[PDB]
Amino acid sequence: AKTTQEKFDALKEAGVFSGYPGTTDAKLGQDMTRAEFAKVLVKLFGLKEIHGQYSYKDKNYDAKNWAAPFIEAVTAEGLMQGKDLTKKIFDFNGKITVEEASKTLVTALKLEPVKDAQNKATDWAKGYFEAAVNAGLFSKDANPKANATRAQLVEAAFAADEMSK
Ligand SMILES: CO[C@@H]1O[C@@H]2CO[C@](C)(C(=O)O)O[C@H]2[C@H](O)[C@@H]1NC(C)=O
Repeated sequence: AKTTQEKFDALKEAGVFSGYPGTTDAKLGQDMTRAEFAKVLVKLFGLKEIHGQYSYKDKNYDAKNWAAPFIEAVTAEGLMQGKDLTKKIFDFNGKITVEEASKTLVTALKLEPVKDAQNKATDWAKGYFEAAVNAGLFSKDANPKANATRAQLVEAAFAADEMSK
């Protein structure tokens, strides 16, 4: 039975998570941008990086943005679609929330969102969050609307990896 730190060490060794510049501290209580999380998903699920394609209109989303290949992969894969379809905003600097992460992993794992789910999640996410809870990706007392901590993301990613095996 591994601690959150040991799960992190393992995922980092596997190249799925990385740390912070200048320090080996894993900063498990810190948050994560949607950009960095896209990359996590790409490494976690072995997705192919997509260069030279730009499907969003966010400021500074272009060839100079290191995250675009990962964001494009998770979008082609159907894991993430962004926050606004008519304006094509992904919001890559905003932080990944528990309910957002829940959707991505539930989808990757082909678990079915719970229609009729009763919980504190935003409307669009209720079923994804319930499915993620039921599958043990996040604790039931996690706050679906909060920014996910890196600890929570390490636990969720580690559990998801084990379910793909
Ligand atoms: C605010 O709208 C939500 O935005 C969420 C952003 O996070 C993810 C995981 C994403 O697809 O990128 O999920 C999004 C939700 O589907 C939802 N987006 C829309 C367009 O309805």
